[PDB]
Amino acid sequence: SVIRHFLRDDDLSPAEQAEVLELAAELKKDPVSRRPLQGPRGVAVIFDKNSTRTRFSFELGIAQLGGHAVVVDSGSTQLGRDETLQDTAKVLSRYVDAIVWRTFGQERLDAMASVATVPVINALSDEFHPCQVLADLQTIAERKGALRGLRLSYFGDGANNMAHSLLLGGVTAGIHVTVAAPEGFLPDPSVRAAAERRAQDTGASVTVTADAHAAAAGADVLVTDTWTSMGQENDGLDRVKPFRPFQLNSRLLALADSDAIVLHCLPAHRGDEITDAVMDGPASAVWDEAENRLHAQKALLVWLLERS
Amino acid sequence: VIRHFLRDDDLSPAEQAEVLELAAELKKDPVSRRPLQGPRGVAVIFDKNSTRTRFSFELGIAQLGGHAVVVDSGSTQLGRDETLQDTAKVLSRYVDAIVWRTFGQERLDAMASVATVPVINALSDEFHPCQVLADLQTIAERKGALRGLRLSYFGDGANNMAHSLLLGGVTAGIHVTVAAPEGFLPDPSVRAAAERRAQDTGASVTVTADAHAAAAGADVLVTDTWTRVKPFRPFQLNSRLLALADSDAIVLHCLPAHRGDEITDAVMDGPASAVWDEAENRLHAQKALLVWLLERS
Amino acid sequence: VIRHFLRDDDLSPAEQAEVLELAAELKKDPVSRRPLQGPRGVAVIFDKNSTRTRFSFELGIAQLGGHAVVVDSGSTQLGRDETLQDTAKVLSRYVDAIVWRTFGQERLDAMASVATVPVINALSDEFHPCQVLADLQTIAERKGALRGLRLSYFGDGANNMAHSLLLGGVTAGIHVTVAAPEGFLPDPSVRAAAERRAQDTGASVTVTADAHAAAAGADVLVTDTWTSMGQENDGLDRVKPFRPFQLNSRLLALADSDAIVLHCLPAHRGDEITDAVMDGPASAVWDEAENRLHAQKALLVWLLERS
Ligand SMILES: Cc1sc(N)nc1-c1ccccc1
Ligand SMILES: Cc1sc(N)nc1-c1ccccc1
Repeated sequence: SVIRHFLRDDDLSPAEQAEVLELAAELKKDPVSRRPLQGPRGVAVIFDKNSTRTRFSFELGIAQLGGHAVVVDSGSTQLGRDETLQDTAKVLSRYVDAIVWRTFGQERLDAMASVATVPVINALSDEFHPCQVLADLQTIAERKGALRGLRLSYFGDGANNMAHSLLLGGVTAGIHVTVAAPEGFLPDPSVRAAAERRAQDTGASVTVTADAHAAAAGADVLVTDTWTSMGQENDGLDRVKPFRPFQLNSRLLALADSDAIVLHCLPAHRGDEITDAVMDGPASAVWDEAENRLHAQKALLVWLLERS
Repeated sequence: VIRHFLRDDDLSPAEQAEVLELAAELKKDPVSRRPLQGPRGVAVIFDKNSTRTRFSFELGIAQLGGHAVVVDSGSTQLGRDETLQDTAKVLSRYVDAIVWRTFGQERLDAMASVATVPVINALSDEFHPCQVLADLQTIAERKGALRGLRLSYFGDGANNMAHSLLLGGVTAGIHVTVAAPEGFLPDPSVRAAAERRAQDTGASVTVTADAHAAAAGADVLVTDTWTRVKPFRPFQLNSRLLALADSDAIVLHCLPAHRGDEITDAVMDGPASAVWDEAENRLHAQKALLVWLLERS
Repeated sequence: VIRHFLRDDDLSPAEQAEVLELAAELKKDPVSRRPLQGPRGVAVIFDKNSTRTRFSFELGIAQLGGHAVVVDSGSTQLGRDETLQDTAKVLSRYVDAIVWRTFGQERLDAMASVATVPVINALSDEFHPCQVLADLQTIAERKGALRGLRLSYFGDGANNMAHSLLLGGVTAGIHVTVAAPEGFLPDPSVRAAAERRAQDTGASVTVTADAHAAAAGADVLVTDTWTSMGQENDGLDRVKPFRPFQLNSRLLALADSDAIVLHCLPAHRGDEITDAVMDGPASAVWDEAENRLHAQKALLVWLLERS
């Protein structure tokens, strides 16, 4: 079999993504019913930059599949410094059945996947956050049923990993995705083109706008994220002024559908991209969304392992 | 309805007796209780590393069938990247209990007010309640009933072990004496809570600078590292002091020991020392506490 | 009697063969042995981190049914805050074995003098005995019986791999040659221990600066990095002395036509070994890396049974 990897949301076809999301719902109901890693077999969970929350969901999820996660955090020498990335991948492939990697540039993930003989999963990268969006789609389906035809709007920095993955993963599910962002902070053109092509196959659409009011109107799902990642704190820009009109606050939420829900990948900077009232309010699904990282990532691993 | 264990008096006398009985049962049959089978997760978070505390909690959770997710001090501090309240809400979706080594008590209180799973103080600035459960297990297995015994702690009477031996000790019915120099005495709120609890159990609280009188007739003698050190040398737990205790007295020390400061080679390697059994019982007593908290939450 | 594994000759020739046979059995059936079911604990302690060593031990212990408790250098170094003997006595109450990566051999000896459970040297300044068990497992599966094979090691002849290939090699009956420049030769105590063990096994010890001669007719060619991190500030040019000992295609061509090449990794390609050799048909480095898992599990099973 071809080894399957999951480095970006569109690595799954629409039918494959539906299979993974249905498995996520099954695993939420019966969390120890799938044991492909019984043994235990190993899975590498490697952090070029620590993310303690990604650590909880993957370490526990792997264990609930019967496996043993070997967790490497940024205390270790960064992968590729002491030894070529290719050499490390060949050794890892002798010890583990899958490699979960949080890293920076997408080309590093691509390189690992080209040489490893086990599935490689992007746990979080500069360009994409596909496991978060699987958990988001699971959360939306829990609350609203069929995903096809829903309207989702994302607000804030339109070129970050969540904007890119909501575009790609959302249209793969048949969701009409809107990115509301200031000029200068718009989605990468190759990601946007990929999302537009995928939307053709599912009946979805891609919209990019600077009009936050228009993006909120009629939306079923509103999403935001922090405006600035750690790498961007020294980029020289004022990263508050451009985004203030895109804050997810009660006024924005009241423009959406009466049954709209609110998502946010965490961590949240309350008072910047989202207000306490919205985050702690009845439309917020952020805590269920965080829980579903555990279930959606287990489903993905089960699915990749059985295909590889 | 969620029970937490942040200080020794969080357990009533009757509840503490239940936990210590369970600790004895688990020492005999260490994999007979599997409330975390699955595995279910337990968070084990250190704001400052304590390797001894990691071993005992991590293995204990595994022997309950669970998986400990261990976060060492290297990682960004809990509460730096998001509110402790938001962290507690997310942790409560991934794990069945939160074991936390932090500094100030108000951080523990903040986590426990929000988390919907039990929170356990692994070790803090003000209290070390899990160590005192292990100490009480050790005393019981060597002397039987705890009620009425005399325990004396020597040295820094302001630290977490002095506070927890006062509260946990009087909760078990033990007459507790802290022997300490004048600048290093128990916190007055802790001392008062121990005096009140002592009225329920028949116990008592004494604080003195007279190490000789603290040692005379003691059944259990305890010390701890002293951290500038001249004030503690008269409270050194040495052979002279131990010679004053009741026959078959036992010496405890939470470790690590600095041999030649707070305790001598002769006392620590001698026949009264129960320091190695004490260390082993961190594993059993902490497992018992988790089983008990999980059942009531 | 508690059995420890601090240096390669801690096993007799017969005992080493038992461990290597077990390593082959565990490679075939990796979860058939569960001496640590429970789980029981095993301490895995790193005075200096080695992520690649952690993976093999942590997974191997789990596949024996146990739980590895890992301590790395972010914690207070063992010995600083209490005696090593006190720490050994407490660890012995929590775990069934102690795996330790540390520096001088006296530290390992101190731990093992008091521990009531097996102590295993995961990697130290003087020896790397678990790696050589994995090397011997690899040689055996590529060449068959070990007795009488000719193995040559190239590079820094005073490092942990040279010492362990000497001791573990002659324990298996292998004729071991160390090819190294003057000033970088095996420790005399280690060389003498290997010479004495070789008399029991029919093996031999050779130390030479003639890299050509060491490669000629060799069945196994081995190298390692020329510098450990603790040596970077030692004041020596640690490149020019070792260039003649590079494991390159010209050197490999001198060996037996069926020769294999070993390297404990990570490799610095272009220094001690070239891409052509690393990636060519004689290289066994990836199987070697895998066999760390199996050989270490076999060692643990064997020590636990005897302790
Ligand atoms: C994933 C990482 S990161 C590092 N310093 N080493 C490794 C590694 C792990 C297993 C095998 C080889 C290298
Ligand atoms: C292995 C290490 S490292 C450190 N600072 N303490 C310990 C330790 C662990 C368990 C018991 C006693 C000490």
